[PDB]
Amino acid sequence: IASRFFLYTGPPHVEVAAEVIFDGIPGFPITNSFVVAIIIDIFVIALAVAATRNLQMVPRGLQNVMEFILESLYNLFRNINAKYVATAFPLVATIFLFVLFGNWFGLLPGVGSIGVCHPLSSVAAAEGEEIHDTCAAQGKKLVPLFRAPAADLNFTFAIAVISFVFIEYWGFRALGPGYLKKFFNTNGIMSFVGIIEFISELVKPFALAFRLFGNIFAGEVLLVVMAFLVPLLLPLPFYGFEVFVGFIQALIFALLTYAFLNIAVT
Amino acid sequence: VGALIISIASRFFLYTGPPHVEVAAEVIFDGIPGFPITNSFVVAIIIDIFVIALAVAATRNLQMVPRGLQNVMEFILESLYNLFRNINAKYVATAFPLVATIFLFVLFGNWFGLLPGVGSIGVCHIHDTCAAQGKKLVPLFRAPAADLNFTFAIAVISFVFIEYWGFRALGPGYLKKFFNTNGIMSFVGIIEFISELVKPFALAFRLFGNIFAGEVLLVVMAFLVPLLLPLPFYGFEVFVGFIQALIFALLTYAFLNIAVT
Amino acid sequence: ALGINPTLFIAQLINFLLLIFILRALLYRPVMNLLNERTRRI
Amino acid sequence: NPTLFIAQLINFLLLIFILRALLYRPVMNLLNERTRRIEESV
Amino acid sequence: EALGINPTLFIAQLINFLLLIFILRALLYRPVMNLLNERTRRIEESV
Amino acid sequence: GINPTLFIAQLINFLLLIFILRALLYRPVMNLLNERTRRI
Amino acid sequence: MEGLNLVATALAVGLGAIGPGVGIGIIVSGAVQAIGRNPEIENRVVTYMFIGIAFTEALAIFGLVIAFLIGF
Amino acid sequence: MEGLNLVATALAVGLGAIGPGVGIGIIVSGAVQAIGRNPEIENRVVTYMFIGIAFTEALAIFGLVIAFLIGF
Amino acid sequence: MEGLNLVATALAVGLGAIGPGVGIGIIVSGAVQAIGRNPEIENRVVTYMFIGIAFTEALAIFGLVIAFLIGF
Amino acid sequence: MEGLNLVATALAVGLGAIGPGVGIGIIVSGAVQAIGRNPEIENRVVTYMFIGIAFTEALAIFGLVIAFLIGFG
Amino acid sequence: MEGLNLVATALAVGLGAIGPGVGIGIIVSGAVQAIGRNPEIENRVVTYMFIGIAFTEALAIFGLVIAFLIGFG
Amino acid sequence: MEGLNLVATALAVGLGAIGPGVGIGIIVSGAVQAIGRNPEIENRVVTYMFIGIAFTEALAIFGLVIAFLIGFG
Amino acid sequence: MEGLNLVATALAVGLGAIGPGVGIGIIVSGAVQAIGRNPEIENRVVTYMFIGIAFTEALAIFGLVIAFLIGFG
Amino acid sequence: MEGLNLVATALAVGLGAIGPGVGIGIIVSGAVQAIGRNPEIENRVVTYMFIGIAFTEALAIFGLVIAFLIGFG
Amino acid sequence: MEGLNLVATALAVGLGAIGPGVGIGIIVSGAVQAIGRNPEIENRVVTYMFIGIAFTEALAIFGLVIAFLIGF
Amino acid sequence: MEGLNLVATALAVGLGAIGPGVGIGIIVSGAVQAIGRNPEIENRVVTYMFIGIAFTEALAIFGLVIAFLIGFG
Repeated sequence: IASRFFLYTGPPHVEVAAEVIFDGIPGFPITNSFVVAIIIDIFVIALAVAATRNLQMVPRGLQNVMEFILESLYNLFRNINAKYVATAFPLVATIFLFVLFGNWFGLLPGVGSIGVCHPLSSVAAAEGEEIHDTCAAQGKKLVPLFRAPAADLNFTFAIAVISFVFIEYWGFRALGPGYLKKFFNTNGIMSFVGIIEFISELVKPFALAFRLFGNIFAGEVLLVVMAFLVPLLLPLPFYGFEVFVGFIQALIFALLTYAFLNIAVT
Repeated sequence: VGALIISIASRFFLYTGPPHVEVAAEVIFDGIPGFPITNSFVVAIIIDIFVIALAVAATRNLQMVPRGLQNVMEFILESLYNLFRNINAKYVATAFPLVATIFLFVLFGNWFGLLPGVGSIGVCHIHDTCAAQGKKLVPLFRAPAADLNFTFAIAVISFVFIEYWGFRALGPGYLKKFFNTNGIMSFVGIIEFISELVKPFALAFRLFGNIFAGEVLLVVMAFLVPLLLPLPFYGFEVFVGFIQALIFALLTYAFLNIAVT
Repeated sequence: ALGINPTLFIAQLINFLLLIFILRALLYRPVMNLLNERTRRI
Repeated sequence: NPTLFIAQLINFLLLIFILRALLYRPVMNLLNERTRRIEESV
Repeated sequence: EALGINPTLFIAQLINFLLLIFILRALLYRPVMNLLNERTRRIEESV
Repeated sequence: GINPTLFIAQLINFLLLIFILRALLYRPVMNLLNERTRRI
Repeated sequence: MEGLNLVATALAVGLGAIGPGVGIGIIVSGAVQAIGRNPEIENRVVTYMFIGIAFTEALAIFGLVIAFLIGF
Repeated sequence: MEGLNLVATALAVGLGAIGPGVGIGIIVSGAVQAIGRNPEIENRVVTYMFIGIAFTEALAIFGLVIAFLIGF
Repeated sequence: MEGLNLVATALAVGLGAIGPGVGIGIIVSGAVQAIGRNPEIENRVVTYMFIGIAFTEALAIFGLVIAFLIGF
Repeated sequence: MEGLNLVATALAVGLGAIGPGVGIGIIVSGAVQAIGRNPEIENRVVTYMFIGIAFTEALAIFGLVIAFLIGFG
Repeated sequence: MEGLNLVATALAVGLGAIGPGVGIGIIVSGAVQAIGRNPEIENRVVTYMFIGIAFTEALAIFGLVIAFLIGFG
Repeated sequence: MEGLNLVATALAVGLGAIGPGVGIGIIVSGAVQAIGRNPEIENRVVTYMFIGIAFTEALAIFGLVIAFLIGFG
Repeated sequence: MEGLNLVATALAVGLGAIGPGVGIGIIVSGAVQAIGRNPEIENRVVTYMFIGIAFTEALAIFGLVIAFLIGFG
Repeated sequence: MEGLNLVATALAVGLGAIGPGVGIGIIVSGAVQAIGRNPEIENRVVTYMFIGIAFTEALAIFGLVIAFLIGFG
Repeated sequence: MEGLNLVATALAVGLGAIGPGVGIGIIVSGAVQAIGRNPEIENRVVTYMFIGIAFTEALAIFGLVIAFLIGF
Repeated sequence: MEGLNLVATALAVGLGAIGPGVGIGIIVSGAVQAIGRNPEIENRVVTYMFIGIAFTEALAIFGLVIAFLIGFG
């Protein structure tokens, strides 16, 4: 147990970079985040059609788990506000299901190991290995074809802005001219606190996007660093923490979206 | 007395000069071929003489009903005995003389530091008196607890006392504690051991630093305004001297109690 | 640094909208109807 | 990566084994309880 | 003689000590004597 | 202030103090306290 | 001397994490307590708790934003 | 040097985040607990909590204004 | 250097936000909890709370005016 | 001087651990005490504790990400 | 390097204001809670609250005046 | 100018001990206080206490990872 | 540096006035809350509070004395 | 720089005493309060207290190890 | 780098005042609260209260002693 | 440059004192409150509180001995 943490075969360094533009031979260039986002959308749609093509009483199998999770989500959102528990359910459900599998994809082997490129080799007496990668030729960087979709500041930014637009539209849906009455109403000191409220409302989607992107990117970076430190028998607790926190943040995004919706409508 | 005190600006007429009192060690009082007499050892002898005099005066008649000085002497011993009985039951008799002495001696040492002239009266080896001559000025009547040697001595004697009376009370068990537990008292035991090792260090340092800070505070407040400014500080320090004395006594008794139990 | 690509940003927004529509059309409406049937006719 | 991929695969396999040993009986039991409740409701 | 005397410091220390004694007599004199008298009375009555 | 002879002498003086007051400030006072408690 | 902008960004983000983090912790602890001894007021208490968390996060995001402006 | 202004702005914003953040956190926790203990006084306690929140955030607003003045 | 003044005023404003911010937070939390406990003494407790608020804000104004003298 | 980047990374990560470290502890202590007092209300209490932990941990992640960008930018 | 005087004045005033502010806050919170618990003792409560407030303000005044001495001659 | 790497490693370790240390202390104090008043809720409270302990330890691991990264470059 | 003396005096003042202020605030708040119930203990609780306030002022005046010594050699 | 290696160990040990010190203090305070409330749960109380103490001491051990590594090289 | 010893003394005394000061404050507040709740337990409480008071002051005195050694 | 050892010793001692002081303060406060509530469990209360204060003082002593090794050697 305490004699099998060999470091002779491991990554040479800890590669850290932002979203890397993929080759993009045709027009409208794509990146490594868009392809994985599309493949996760495909997986989600496949699971949806599998749970949909066979719908009946006494659910069992994939359909049972899907219905259980969906009813748990309805119960969780109903605990906040039952007025819009169904009118806004598809958005939060889709965002949650996409983010959960996006965070899960980062744990798949090959993420950061497969490169598209647009023992003795390891350094001795050092805790980190120095085995050169396959793409080390041409002075390349071994661009990761598979990357966590939420580890990119574009998918998170897009879901944040779509959530903000949905929340603002649903609030303006039934509120009359009441938004302005809550922002700088010029009634004593309520105007100043309304100004802070407006600023916070404006900065909420940016905060959400940055939080999710940073969380997932930091998870991937810490996994890479732990792999560099010791190839195996080190990162089991950290992998478990990452797999927990990915789904946790995925549910958090939807819950915060619903909470902001309720706090805007009320 | 009105709050519109005018004498607050006496520093122009009465300038004490910089706080030359910054010595962290002993200065010889009298030139003797043998061991030197420190400014702290002389006051220690004076305090021993004072304690002997008060004891003999309060026990010369041994009057049944205590009156005058007899009641004053009896009250402090009664309070200490009640406190120690509250802490421990059967070890009051065993340690009462040592803890009472270590209380009274350092209490009188702390109180002597606030005596006027302690920082002013001295022997030649703004400009004081000696600096006018070629010989430098060293102070007179330096507090005993201000000397690190005396505090270290009382700390080490307290450590010897507690170790001896823990060993005698608990047999071989106290000598090696319970290191062989290996389940809990294997990492806690060494931590308690180093705590015991530093216990005399902390005990001596408490008194030494407190008294040093007291004297330097008195000198500093004299430097800033030598009139009505150091009165609250003087009151605070005469209070804190007795407080530190009682703290040392109660603390060593409690350490003995935790050692035996 | 940030890697903020406006083209990729609009592409991600369109993909998210399409995913939301697909999810609303499949396994959301149907699962909701199934749950309502299992709850309103239990 | 010739070496990082192997470490990632080993870590993923160990995590999957741990989840199956620990975090697989509870989800299955919850699903079975939900199915039994649904069957009772019918 | 070999006496080291600081004129301002000595006078200031004497003044401060005298004022401290005055404030102690004004405040911390009634309770200390009162507790002494209470102890004396309790012991004397215990005969 | 790390002179061995001086703090050794201080230790000697403190031990002499405790052993000289045991017989004059403690023994008479302890005997009086014991008798007074025994008197009630 | 190297770029002090890195140290500035580090200090800004670090203190923005230091303060609002404890603010959110205290807010959430109090909200959970008030829910525990009184579930009937959960809607209003969660609304006010979310307002407070937004204000704390508003301060934290202000710190992050000025840190980013310093960085670029 | 060159980055002294950036360090100053970052430090000011960070401290103005750490102080008022904990302040508003404690304010919201206390207000939520009081509301849970007494729904009837909710209007008054909410008004006073908002006043305290404004003052606490007024401090942070002063900090941010000073940082922007140094930056500008 | 030629920028130490900016660092000074920034630190002064930041700590003036640090201290009185937490002071205000604790004051308002305690006052609101007491008001929820007993609404009848609301006037007196509000008066005392405002006095404490002014004292903390007096400290904050001292710090801010020191920064103003340094900055200006 | 020369190696200020490492100092910045360390300071950012350290304070990011400092703040949310206390926040998460306070949240967990409060949630556990509330659950112990009222075991039946944990159904929403646990979720609220988790969503509160989210906001705290977000700041630590911000610090860690900023430190990573500094050390690798 | 001559700005060290301004740096010192600012550090002195800020770190001498941060402590007394928290102290006054806790003092007033406790005093208000006690007044709510028992309005009849408000006289002595306010007296002791003012004593503590003065002590904190005494510390703050010391910090401010010595910062003034640093700033001036 | 050159030994700043050790300073950064030390600062990272120290503050990543500062935060999670207080977090774990508060978590354990709250957990034991709750467990004192409700013996049978131990199974429920232990899970949440361990989750919070791990999250604080997650922050500590962040700090240690950064310290090791700057410790070895 | 030539101006380190002023910064040192400021730090010895400001850093020395933080903990004592919070301790004074906590002491006074606790004493007031305690005197809220059973006010007859006022004498003893005030005595103990004054012992505590003396210790806090002891630390604060240690800081002040060190600052004054540094500012004037 | 000639120095900066003593300063690193100093900061590391200081902050590793800052964090775990308060953590252990709060742990012990909660434990004694729970023991006073519930005497006969002492075994579980002590067990959980020691687990929390070990988890807190992990950070102090890390800090001491880092300080020793810096000192030895 | 003259004056470094003065800054060292300042930092040591400042932190030694910060820590044990709050420790003493907490100890005294807890002691007076317990005494107010149960006056009879004072005779057994004050001993341990002073034990803790001495234990807290140990670190502050350590700081002061180290500061003096640095200055001398 | 040359006085960095003195600053290292001072920072080590101060930081190692700042934390454990508050830790033992909260320890003693909790122990006193528990003693006031229940004097019968006092023996176990005192033993556990002394174990905890020994732990915290061991942390402070680690800081002090590190500072001593920094100053001398």
